[PDB]
Amino acid sequence: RLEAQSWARHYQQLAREEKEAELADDMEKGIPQHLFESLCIDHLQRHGASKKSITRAFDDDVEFQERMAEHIRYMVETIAHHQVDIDSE
Amino acid sequence: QSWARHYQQLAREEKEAELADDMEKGIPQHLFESLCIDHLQRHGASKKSITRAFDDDVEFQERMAEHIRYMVETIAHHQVDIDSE
Repeated sequence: RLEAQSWARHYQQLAREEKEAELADDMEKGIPQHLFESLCIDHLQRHGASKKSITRAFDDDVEFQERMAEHIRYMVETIAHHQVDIDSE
Repeated sequence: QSWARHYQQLAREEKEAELADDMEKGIPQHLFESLCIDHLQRHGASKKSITRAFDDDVEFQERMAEHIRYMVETIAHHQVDIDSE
């Protein structure tokens, strides 16, 4: 019994993650980087950032674009997590 | 190394850091939430899931603040360069 339940708990845990990972793949397409570039265009200029500085980071700087894509993923995986919890409630 | 160049370097670093500080206030988290609300409801993200993440998830908020900081420091870094023009 205690081995049959650890198994059931495992299965449910794994199905939850799959649901989440798949949910996170859908949402990720909802927030492409250009939205973040626009955000910076709309808000950082009045603070001293030229359009060029923003353009350099978003269109030219390679790491920035990667650390940016990486945070988007984290954001969507996280919101996916809470979306699942919500379904489970 | 000359004193002129040493200070120039030093000053540039402070300017860059004060620029980044100014930019951080130009991008509060609620702007990122709105963004999520305007583009994720269509991909399966409910208003409640976004809210939970932005208001109730401590780590989420902190990593959000971390990335935002990195964003402005990097953009500030490139702006100072451009100031060399």
